[PDB]
Amino acid sequence: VRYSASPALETKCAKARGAYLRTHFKNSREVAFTINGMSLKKAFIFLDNVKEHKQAVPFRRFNGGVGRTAQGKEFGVTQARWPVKSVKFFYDLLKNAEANAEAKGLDMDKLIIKHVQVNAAPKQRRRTYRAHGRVTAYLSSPSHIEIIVAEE
Amino acid sequence: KFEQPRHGSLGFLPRKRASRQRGKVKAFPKDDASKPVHLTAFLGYKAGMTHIVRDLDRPGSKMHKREILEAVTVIETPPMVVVGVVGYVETPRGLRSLTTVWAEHLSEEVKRRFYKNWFKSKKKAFTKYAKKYAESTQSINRELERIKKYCSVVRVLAHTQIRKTPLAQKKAHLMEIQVNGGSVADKVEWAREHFEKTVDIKSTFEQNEMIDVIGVTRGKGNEGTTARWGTKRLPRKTHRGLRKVACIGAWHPANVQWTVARAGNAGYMHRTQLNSKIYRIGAGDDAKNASTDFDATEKRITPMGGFVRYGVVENDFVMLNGATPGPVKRVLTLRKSLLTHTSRKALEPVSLKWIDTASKFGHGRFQTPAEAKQFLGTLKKDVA
Amino acid sequence: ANLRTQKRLAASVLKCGKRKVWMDPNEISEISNANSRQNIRKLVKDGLVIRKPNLMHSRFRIRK
Amino acid sequence: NQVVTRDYTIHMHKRLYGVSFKKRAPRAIKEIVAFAQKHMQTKEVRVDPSLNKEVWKRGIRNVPHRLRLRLSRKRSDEDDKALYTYVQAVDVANPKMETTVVE
RNA sequence: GUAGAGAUUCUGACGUGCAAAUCGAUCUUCAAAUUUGGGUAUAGGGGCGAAAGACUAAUCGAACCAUCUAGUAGCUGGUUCC
RNA sequence: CAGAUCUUGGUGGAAGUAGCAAAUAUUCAAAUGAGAACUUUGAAGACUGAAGUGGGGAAAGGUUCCAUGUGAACAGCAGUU
Ligand SMILES: [Mg+2]
Ligand SMILES: [Mg+2]
Ligand SMILES: [Mg+2]
Ligand SMILES: [Mg+2]
Ligand SMILES: [Mg+2]
Ligand SMILES: [Mg+2]
Ligand SMILES: [Mg+2]
Ligand SMILES: [Mg+2]
Ligand SMILES: [Mg+2]
Ligand SMILES: [Mg+2]
Ligand SMILES: [Mg+2]
Ligand SMILES: [Mg+2]
Ligand SMILES: [Mg+2]
Ligand SMILES: [Mg+2]
Ligand SMILES: [Mg+2]
Repeated sequence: VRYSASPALETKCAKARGAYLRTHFKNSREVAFTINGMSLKKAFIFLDNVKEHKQAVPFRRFNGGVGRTAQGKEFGVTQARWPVKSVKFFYDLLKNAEANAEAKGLDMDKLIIKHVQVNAAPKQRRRTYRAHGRVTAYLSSPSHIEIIVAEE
Repeated sequence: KFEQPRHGSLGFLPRKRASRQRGKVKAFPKDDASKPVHLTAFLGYKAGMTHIVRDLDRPGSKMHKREILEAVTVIETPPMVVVGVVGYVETPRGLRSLTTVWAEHLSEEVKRRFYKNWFKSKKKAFTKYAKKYAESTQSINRELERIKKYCSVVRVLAHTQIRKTPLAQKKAHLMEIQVNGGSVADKVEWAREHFEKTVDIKSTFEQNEMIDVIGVTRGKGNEGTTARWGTKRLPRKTHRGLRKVACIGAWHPANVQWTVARAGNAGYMHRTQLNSKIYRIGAGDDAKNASTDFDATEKRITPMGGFVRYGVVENDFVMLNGATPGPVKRVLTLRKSLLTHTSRKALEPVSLKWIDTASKFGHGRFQTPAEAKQFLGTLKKDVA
Repeated sequence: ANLRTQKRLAASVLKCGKRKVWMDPNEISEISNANSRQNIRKLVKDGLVIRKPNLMHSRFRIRK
Repeated sequence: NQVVTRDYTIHMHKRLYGVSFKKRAPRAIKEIVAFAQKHMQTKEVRVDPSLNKEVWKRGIRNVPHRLRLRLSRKRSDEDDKALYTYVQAVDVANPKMETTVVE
């Protein structure tokens, strides 16, 4: 497997990825865009706060119809949400990257999220039944997620 | 065909939420230099409504020398404190504020107006300005002198003593009150002398005076065209609802016109209501606030059980006839009239015969605690 | 533990509805090991499984 | 010091004042938990099943206007740095009482 | 008037439906020219019809399947580099 | 080959939108578990109310029955079932 980027010293970075993860691609993109560039420890704090509805993930691109909240203010937006299912996958991937960095002996105090990317995985297909005996798609939009953390 | 007037006034547009709560004086009365120096506006708090009985003095009327019952609105008006002065220069682009001069000391309630969290702040609001006042007392006098030389319009900065009301809000309301009267120099001198001083309601307005009331109306949320604009209810048979307008426009203009009724915000709007008559300027220091020359019973202007959702009115008050914008406890701006009044209705002296002080929390039948005790005798709790 | 089977077997052994079977909540471990109608019968003899009484329906007011 | 037990009267009537009838008893349970969370500052609140019985004694719509409650703040069986409140009912003749500390 | 059998009105709900005909209320009939299971007979210019051109497997002023058949079209659409 | 409401396949914007609201209704504690609004046990509150949401059959299905396990897919939310 190849990560989409190498924006760090190979010897001073760690990697984690997840493939075919059954969580919404659009929500995951918004989470990734928000935690990218954060320090690893603060990313964990922010993700836990989103779980508690103390902070929110701003929805910037896939925002059609998203509701308004005073928790978007800190990011200068009005549309934000708390996609906890996507949060959990990122929390587990961040934990994996941390353990990978602990295995390479990096200084676990300057670790920064240097790269995070969500790609749309192959869709999984279900059916839904519509009026007048019709059948239409009921697809899932799983995601591929990769994370690179590095010393600042 | 089958004509009818349009629903609602195009003069009250857009029907958005007001951008303010306080109530803004859009136009002060024309200044007369021949009169003495006086204030043109005051801030109060809507305590509640009651009703009075008075003898009508209106020759030519069927109710002349007969008793009439009238609803009135009670506004609690403790004295305001003058804390500053603003001078305005007349320019070809309108009035412009030249400079603002503040009192040496400001109380806490007015300084809370400059903060969103006064408690968590360092309370550094006029601390450096205050030190300037007591260093040489020369930049203050220079700023005042510049208002005298320039500045055809002078307004004092005055704030309410909201802590004297039963309101939970501690942050005072602050407004510019134009000083009308003789000469710009006398306006500035009057203003400087009143720094940190109280101006009370009876020095601004008088009995029988016709004034205007400005406030923001009761919030209503959204409303459909039936209640927002008064459109006719569509028939019971109407598929997809009947509380709407049937046709919101023609072909060509291929656009919805701004004059068509639409669902939207129906309340919390800025309004200045004209010609409220002062029926009484009560005094907070006297125990016969609600007594008359015909009802000698010593009672104050608070119904039994207290004003609903307000409390006890212990300060000065005004007893305007009729209704005012806004709910109980909203701050209301009282303004001097821009009009001249010579009608018999406006000029008639008002002398109340009786002021109701029964409970407004129900069908209250006793004006005073003593009247209740006498009518009922003694109860199980009263004996022991 | 999943006592669905024992609840069904106890109803058969006690000759009552499943709604009348009481299984001791403090003896989950012992009850879950039964698996047999003979084992259920031992639970009934030991008081771990009982048949609850019929819901009250009194004729007093009706007779009055 | 941390371990403390007090008796409270909760004015349930004003907390259920406009509530859909099907939601009144379940809402009363949530209100009691929030009440204990506020008084004892414990995130974890446990309701005695006997107290659940008292709340539901008159069915889903007619919760008592007042309830006398015993809140006990105890140490959990997890790490002993976790405090939780256990809420029980108190049988009293008239629930119109003040908060009283239970020794 | 209930079960059962129907289907008048709301021109109600729904009308990318719970549903290619349903849901609610209302209404018709309710001991007979009654309702109905299973067995059995009638088959396409044929059947069957207390008759609406109805019904004959979501198909009816002539079913469905394959073939004749790449049916014919003075008509519509398209017709690929410099 | 740019077209034929062209053919077959793939994939978009609409969109994290429409929506997932009939059939009265759930709650507390415990156990199990990485994880419990949905599993199991106890307690409470309710419903079908014998022309039943009860107990059997005919037709039709065909192993769906039972026990022990599992929990990817499916059970339009969840899953230790
Ligand atoms: Mg896009
Ligand atoms: Mg919407
Ligand atoms: Mg559907
Ligand atoms: Mg209609
Ligand atoms: Mg009243
Ligand atoms: Mg219709
Ligand atoms: Mg050809
Ligand atoms: Mg052909
Ligand atoms: Mg092509
Ligand atoms: Mg072409
Ligand atoms: Mg095409
Ligand atoms: Mg939606
Ligand atoms: Mg019923
Ligand atoms: Mg019943
Ligand atoms: Mg059976």
